[PDB]
Amino acid sequence: KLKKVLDKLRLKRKDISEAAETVNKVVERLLRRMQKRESEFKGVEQLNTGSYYEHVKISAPNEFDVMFKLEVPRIELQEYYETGAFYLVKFKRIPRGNPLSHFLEGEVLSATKMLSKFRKIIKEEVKEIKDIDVSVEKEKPGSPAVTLLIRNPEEISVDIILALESKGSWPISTKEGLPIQGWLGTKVRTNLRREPFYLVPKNAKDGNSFQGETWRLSFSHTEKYILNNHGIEKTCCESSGAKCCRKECLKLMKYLLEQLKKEFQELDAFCSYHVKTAIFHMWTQDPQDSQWDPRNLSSCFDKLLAFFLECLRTEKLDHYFIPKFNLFSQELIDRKSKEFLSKKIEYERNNGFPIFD
DNA sequence: AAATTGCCGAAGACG
DNA sequence: CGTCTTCGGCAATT
Ligand SMILES: Cc1[nH]n(-c2nc3c(Cl)c(Cl)ccc3[nH]2)c(=O)c1[C@@H]1OC(=O)c2ccccc21
Ligand SMILES: [Zn+2]
Repeated sequence: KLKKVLDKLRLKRKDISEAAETVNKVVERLLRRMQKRESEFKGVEQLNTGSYYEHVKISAPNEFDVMFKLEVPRIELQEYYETGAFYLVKFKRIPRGNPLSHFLEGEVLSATKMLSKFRKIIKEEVKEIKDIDVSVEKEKPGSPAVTLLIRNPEEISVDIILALESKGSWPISTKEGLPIQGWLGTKVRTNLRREPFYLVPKNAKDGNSFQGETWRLSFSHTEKYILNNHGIEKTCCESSGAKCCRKECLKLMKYLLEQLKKEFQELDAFCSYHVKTAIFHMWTQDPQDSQWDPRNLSSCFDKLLAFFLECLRTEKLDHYFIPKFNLFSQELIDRKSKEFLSKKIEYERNNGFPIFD
C-alpha cells in the first residue's frame, strides 16, 4: 500500500535525464558568468544541495537547489538577539580595497545589498540565454534564493543560493546540536563540525518587516552528507549491506505534507524542512538499522507521524543543529495553523490516507 | 590553471 | 532478487 505509493513517487530515469541536462547547462553558465572579473563573486564554487541531490525528491524532478559558496576569510559574527540562527556579519580588520566593500553598511556586510547584486547579475545573464526557456521568478521578501523558472517544456525550478563560507569553528548556538553520537558517532560528528559553516542571505523577520543586513546559518552540506551516510552500520543501503526504509519514510511524509499544502492555504507556513527536521530527530531517537527494516515501513511511517503530531501539539520542533531555535514557535507559526495541520494529519492517519490519491 | 577524465556509489529499469 | 544503466561527486590530471 505505502509500497504502491512509493512506486508512484519514484522519479523516472528519462525525466531525470531530460531535466538534469537542461538544469546543468543553465547552472554551469551562471557559475561561469560569476567567475568573470569585476564580479564581486569571482571565487564562488558550486555545491548541489536539497531533496534532488539527497535522493529524496518525489513525484517529478522539477526542483533543484544549488549553493554558490564564496569563501570570505576572517569575519566576525554577531548573533542577532537570541535567535541562534541569524547573524550580523563584520570583517575583522580592513582588507585594503576588496570588492565586498560596496555591500557594506559601514562595518556590517548587508545581506540585502549583496543578494541584490547577485540577483542582478543572474537576471542579466538569464536574458542572454536563447536556447532554453528560462526566467527569473519575482523576488520574494526575506528569501535567500534567486529562483529560476525553466520550461523544458515541463516546469522546473532552480533555487540559486549565495552562501558565505567560513572555515572557523561553528557558532556556539550549534554546540549542543547535531546529536548523532549514538547513531553516526563521535568521530563523524567531530569531522562534520571541522567542515566549514555557511551563511545565506535570508533575513531575520523581527516584526512586520525584515532586518535587511542579517544572514542565516545553513547546514545544507551537512544534511546532504547525513542523508548519504545515514546508517549506524557503514554498509547501510550499500551493495554489500542491507537496504533500510529511512529515506522512504522521509518521502512519504514529504508527500503527505505536500498533498495537504496544495489544497489548504492555511498550511502556507509549513514546508518540507519541518518534515526533514522531524525525521532527523526520529533517526536520533531510533538509531538502529534494524528499526528501519523495509518490512517495518508502515510502523516507521506511523511513528514519524506520531512524533510530528506531538511536535505540533506541544508547539516545539527544535532545529536539529541549533536546539535553541524552535521552528514551531508562535512567532513563526500560529497556534491555529498547527492545530489545523494536526486535525488534517490525524484524519488521513485514521482513514488510510485517502489523500495519497 | 580552467577544463577534461576516471572511478564508482546510489538508485532506476527490467525480467 | 541480479544485472545493467545513468547521473552525481571528486580530484588527479593536462
Ligand atoms: C519555514 C522554513 N524554515 N526553514 C529553515 N529554517 C532554517 C534555519 Cl533557522 C536554519 Cl539555521 C537552517 C535551515 C533552515 N531552514 C525553511 O527552510 C523553511 C522553508 O524554506 C523556506 O524558504 C520556506 C518558505 C515558506 C515556508 C517554509 C519554508
Ligand atoms: Zn540505509
